Amino acid sequence: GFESPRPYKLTHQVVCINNINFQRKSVVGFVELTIFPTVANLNRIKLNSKQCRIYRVRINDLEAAFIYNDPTLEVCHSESKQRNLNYFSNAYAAAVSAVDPDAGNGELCIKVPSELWKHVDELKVLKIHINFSLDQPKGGLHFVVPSVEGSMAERGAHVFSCGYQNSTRFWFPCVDSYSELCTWKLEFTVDAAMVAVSNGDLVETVYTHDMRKKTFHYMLTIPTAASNISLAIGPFEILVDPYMHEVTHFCLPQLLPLLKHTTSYLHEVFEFYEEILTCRYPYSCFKTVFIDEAYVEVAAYASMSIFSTNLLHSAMIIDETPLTRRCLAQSLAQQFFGCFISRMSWSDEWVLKGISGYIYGLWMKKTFGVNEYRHWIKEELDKIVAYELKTGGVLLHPIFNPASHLHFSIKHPHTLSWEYYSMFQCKAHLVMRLIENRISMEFMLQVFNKLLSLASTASSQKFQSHMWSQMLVSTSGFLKSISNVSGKDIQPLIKQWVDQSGVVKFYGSFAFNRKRNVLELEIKQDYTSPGTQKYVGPLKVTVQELDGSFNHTLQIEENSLKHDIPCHSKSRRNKKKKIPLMNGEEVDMDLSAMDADSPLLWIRIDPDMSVLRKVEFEQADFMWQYQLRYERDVVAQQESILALEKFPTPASRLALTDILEQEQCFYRVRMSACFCLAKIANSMVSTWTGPPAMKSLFTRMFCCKSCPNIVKTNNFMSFQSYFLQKTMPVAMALLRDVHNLCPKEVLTFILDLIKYNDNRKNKFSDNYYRAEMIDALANSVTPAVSVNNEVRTLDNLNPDVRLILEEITRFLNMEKLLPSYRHTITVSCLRAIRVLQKNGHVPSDPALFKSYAEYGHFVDIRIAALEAVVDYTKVDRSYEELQWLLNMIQNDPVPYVRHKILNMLTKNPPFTKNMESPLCNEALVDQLWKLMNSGTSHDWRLRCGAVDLYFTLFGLSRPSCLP
Amino acid sequence: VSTFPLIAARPFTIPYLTALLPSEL
Repeated sequence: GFESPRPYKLTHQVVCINNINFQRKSVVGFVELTIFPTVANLNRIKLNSKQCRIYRVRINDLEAAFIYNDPTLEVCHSESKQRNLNYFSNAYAAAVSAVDPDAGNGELCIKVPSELWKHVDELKVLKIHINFSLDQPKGGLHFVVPSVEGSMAERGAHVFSCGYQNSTRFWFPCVDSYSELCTWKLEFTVDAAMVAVSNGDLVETVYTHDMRKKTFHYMLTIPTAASNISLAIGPFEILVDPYMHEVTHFCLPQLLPLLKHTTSYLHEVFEFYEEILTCRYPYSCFKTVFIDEAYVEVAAYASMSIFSTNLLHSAMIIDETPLTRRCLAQSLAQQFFGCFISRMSWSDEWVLKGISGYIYGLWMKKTFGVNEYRHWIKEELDKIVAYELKTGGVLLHPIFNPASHLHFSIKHPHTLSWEYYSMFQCKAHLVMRLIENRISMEFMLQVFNKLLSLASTASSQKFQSHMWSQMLVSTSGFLKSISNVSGKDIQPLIKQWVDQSGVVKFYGSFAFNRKRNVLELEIKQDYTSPGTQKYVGPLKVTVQELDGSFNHTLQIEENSLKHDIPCHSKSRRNKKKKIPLMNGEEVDMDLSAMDADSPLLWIRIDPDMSVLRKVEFEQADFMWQYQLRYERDVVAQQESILALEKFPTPASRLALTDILEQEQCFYRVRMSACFCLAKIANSMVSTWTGPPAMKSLFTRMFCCKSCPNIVKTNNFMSFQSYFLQKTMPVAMALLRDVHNLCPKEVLTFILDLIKYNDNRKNKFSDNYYRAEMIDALANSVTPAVSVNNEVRTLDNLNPDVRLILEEITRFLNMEKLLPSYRHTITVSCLRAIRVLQKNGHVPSDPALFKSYAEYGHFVDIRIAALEAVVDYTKVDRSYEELQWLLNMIQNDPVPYVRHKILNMLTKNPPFTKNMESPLCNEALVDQLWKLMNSGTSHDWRLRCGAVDLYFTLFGLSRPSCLP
Repeated sequence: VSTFPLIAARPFTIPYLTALLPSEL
């Protein structure tokens, strides 16, 4: 049951936009809302509006009086001397709650005229006509106007609606909540050479009487919220999908072949999401818009998605196909379960984010294989356990503070830190995988189909929300639908992993009792760490003995420590028979390293990742080597690679080398075995016999049979030896000698890989392989032996580093004349120049990176150069570079770059709270408090980034370096 | 300037066009 927090119900909204002026960055328009009051004596009506100048408001064609105030413009007063962050977080939460449409509130308060009170008490319709104007919007809707001359279509100027969550208040007045569903009528009067893309279906396109402008009329009969309404106006090249004909793809001019190749996969994503769920795609059209200077890499609205143009690749670009493919896939998953089925509160957001991430993981499983699915699930689980042990924990479904261990309030999406938002979505889809583990996948897809079917029977009624609230899901409704389809309720699993905000830590060690033939496990939990919680459920453990692989369920109550499980025979060591594996197959194992008295080959605690856990198991090194070689699970091979770094014995070198030589191993395991072999090789110097690690293996796999030092000409058509070939010198360059100087045998090998590179014969580009070669050249740089702080000149230039510097100069200059993809070689060469500057080789001068961080460059070059400037101002304690970065945060045209500068200055801070630095003035405290209070008031993501930066630099209490 | 000269880093207008686009196809 859904009861509105608003005293009115909104039925229909007309959004008309005229006069989109690109020179002056200005729109004019009106908005006409059709509300039905649910309570008599409605009097004031409270709507949401930011940055719009409200000209006049007429209610039922009668002139009404409005008052506007935004408490989130300046959160605390300018003349308050408070400088602690808990004060700002409480004031910011109160300010966002005072404009919240999820309460009854709002920023624009319109007073109903007196003569309509007899029209409002007996509950009859009210039609509110506001007309407004955006004069020059800061972060409302982004105007990308290039400075080439010509007409606005000839120079490539466009507008798009940017922002996250409820940010539609930034460009027209609305009820900007996800729970106020209404039908829509959208008119946009644009230039005749431009096209206006929006939500709904385009019913017509009429000309103006001078035929210089045309009006696009859109209609949206599926009741969506105001927060799902978008807009993209530009000189877009239109491409109808040749497979599905209601899907149109819009790109920027001159990028039509890239659009043709890139969006050619999307019909398979549509077919997948419509056959695992049994509902068809709910909207009547689908539109993909590719734009410049995007807010996020992929945004999903109702019947529309806005991607950045940096996803567009051609047919000869690999290492970008899978990333763009999965961006399209998660946009479509959010089309199904973020835009059609919406949220009922700010709680129950974990339901929608979990269903979106879970069905996108099912797509990844079918498309890229179960092994890529397991690797992705393991990397997300490692991400969450790192974040939750780092700071507190992520609390899905809080109850309204519920989480007081962090520095922000979790009551609203616009007060969350961006890393918390990312980890929120990550934990939501892993908890949905856990619900699939308890209640099987076909029942899970039946739950999702029942939600979609209730929403689509709701979506066709005309009753103003008598039935339109069946399109809003809640937690209680989701659990009730689960209990309807399965008969089991998941309330212990919901109580543990949703309502409780923690992950578990397992420390395991075993001992084999030879007398009674048992395996005595010893599993203890660390439940006193700040991020942890105590697990009391069951726990699966998989033991591989000589007779095969056996699963055991252990009951781990609070007082439990020793778990005795039984062991089988050892009669497959009496005769040589094959040892049967986890799957149905069996292999020949070399049992010379195994103990004579124990049959068990390896043990895995929680193999299926059925809890949110971090396992620290103490096996013997031969058990880790057997688990690396003969396991049929990629997460166990990865964890054995990760645990073999502590055992540098030559049997582990043989194990990793046999993994590296082995095709029919998953390629991301071999790419990890490269770096593990490099670390082991660095640890057993003065024992290593022959050549450096992986060199003979590289010449055996990727070089000519007649010439060992000449590499084969590039043929990248295998896509697994391409990735292994481009990752093996990067790990080979980490080879550390006894003198701590990289062997001139590996550096010469990398330089010969660079010289003899011929790419005139493959059908794929070479930009990522050459960029990884520059990364391998940067990995070989050891710190220089400066004497008496000698000024770095050409007289003291290392003879090794002169070759590296010549190569990166040649590569960067050739990129200036012939570029590649993603400007990968510019990014790699800027990263390598920063590596050479971090050691004492090149003079520590930020002027090159400051010239590459200007506005007109590509955004990857910009963020690489700004990462170099952030690293410089951390190491050299530069005041003027920090003022340069803070000025660039305040006034840069691209807001993604501002968010990225705040993000990088949070990750690599110039000082922490423990450090005494010269940069801890009262002036810097006043600048960052002014940046939290004012200055970042227009983005909701810069303000949370400024809160994160103030927390990283000065902590939760009063800045110490202050009177 | 004689030894190791670097071409100076020049600002463009649309950097994604010179980054992402392939030149030999």
